Amino acid sequence: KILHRLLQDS
Amino acid sequence: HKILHRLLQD
Amino acid sequence: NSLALSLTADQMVSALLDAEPPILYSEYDPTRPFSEASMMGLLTNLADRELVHMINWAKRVPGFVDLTLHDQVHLLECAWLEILMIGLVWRSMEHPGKLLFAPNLLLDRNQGKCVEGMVEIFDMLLATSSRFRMMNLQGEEFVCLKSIILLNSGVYTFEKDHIHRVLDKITDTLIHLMAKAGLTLQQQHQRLAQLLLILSHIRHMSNKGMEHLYSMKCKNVVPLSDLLLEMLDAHR
Amino acid sequence: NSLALSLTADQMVSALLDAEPPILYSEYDPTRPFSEASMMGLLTNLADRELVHMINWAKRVPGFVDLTLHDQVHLLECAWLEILMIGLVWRSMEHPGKLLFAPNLLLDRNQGKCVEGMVEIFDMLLATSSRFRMMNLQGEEFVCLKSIILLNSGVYTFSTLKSLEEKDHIHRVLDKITDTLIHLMAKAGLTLQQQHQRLAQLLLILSHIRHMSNKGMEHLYSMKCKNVVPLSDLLLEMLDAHR
Repeated sequence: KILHRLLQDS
Repeated sequence: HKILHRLLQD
Repeated sequence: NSLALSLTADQMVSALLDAEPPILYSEYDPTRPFSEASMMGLLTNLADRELVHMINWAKRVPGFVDLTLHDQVHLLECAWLEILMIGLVWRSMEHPGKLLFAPNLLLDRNQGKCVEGMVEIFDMLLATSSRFRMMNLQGEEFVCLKSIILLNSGVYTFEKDHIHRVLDKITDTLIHLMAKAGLTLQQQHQRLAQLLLILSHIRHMSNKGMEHLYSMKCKNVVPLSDLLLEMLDAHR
Repeated sequence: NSLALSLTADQMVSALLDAEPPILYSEYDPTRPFSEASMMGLLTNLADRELVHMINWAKRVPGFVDLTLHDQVHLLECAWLEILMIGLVWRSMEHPGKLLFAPNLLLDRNQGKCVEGMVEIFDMLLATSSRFRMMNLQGEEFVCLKSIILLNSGVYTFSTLKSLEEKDHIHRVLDKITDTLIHLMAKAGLTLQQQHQRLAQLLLILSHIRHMSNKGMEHLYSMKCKNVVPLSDLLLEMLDAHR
């Protein structure tokens, strides 16, 4: 999921 | 004519 | 003007409790293995009869008769499934994991699979019932929440100043109930918030239920009553 | 141990106000009137760029980081359109009869007829904005409501004994925001009766915002099948979570 990736993104 | 009209007036 | 705003909080609670509709029974053939068409027939037949009692319950809600006929129609058309659902959820509190559609019609989530795409709404209803059970929702609070749905759900799709005044009156009634039950000030508005936030999910379940009921229309699994079709049609 | 449960009322408002996302511009060019496919292009493109800031806004909402990644995904998937809509309605308070999608995109309901079916949702958003105007909604109250939407819209859609303490942690943060809202209204000089009433009025509006999001989600899925306007990959994933 793009959302999961953006939420964990750093 | 709506049934809801009739039941609300009875 | 309206005689509802002149009532006291206990008089509001008593008027709402007395306006309660009865718990209706389902059609009594216990061929417990259900088909898709048979259970949909049972549920829509139950909803049709409950709708008739709901309309006469709405008349007895303080401040509802003061509205015009057009506004009474709009509020019930927008809220009827929400009102059916919160009643179902309230009936199912003492039956964890099951939904008490009627005293002789108590279904579990495994029985929700008999209909295409119904198990999703079943889990949401069960979760709402579990949430009321954990909050120890009282009947006096339940009747306040049900009337709130009636007056609130369609109010912003429009006179309107009077509905908001009755809504504040029910808010005063809810706080009055929590103050009697011994809750502190902080516990009062915290519980008031928790109750009202559940109404957002009840609206969600209704919107999903309205979609599912519309699928039954253009699949023609079972004929729907003209009244149920007119209530369903008002959501386009 | 959560720092969200340790925040004071003023520290809660301070954290939420500091976390506010920016107001983005659309690509609107008033030199040529747009079609249904291009007007929806501006709307969906704007929403897609807002989702990126909303995700980074959600992390800064107190208590949200304490949740599991799958729970954060679930809350955002369920609430994202509600959060866009209340933001739109908030920006539009000072523009009666119009919806301020972007500072360069201010639309009345007549121009909203360019998209088929978008008319009913347009009046509902306008009525919500007019309701916020009639109530004189405060920015401190607004950031509280938006955080409630994030935490509340998906809390009743979640098994184990460990799922309760996280579910209870969300209701604890929600209770904190309730305390914060009452704190604001008590400062404004409202009686206890007026505080409870205003609190109820604000929360009942969230019922209509959910309704608008449901209908908006179904309309967004309509044009997705119609292959009218290009929808971004993130927006499609957000749309598939509800279908």
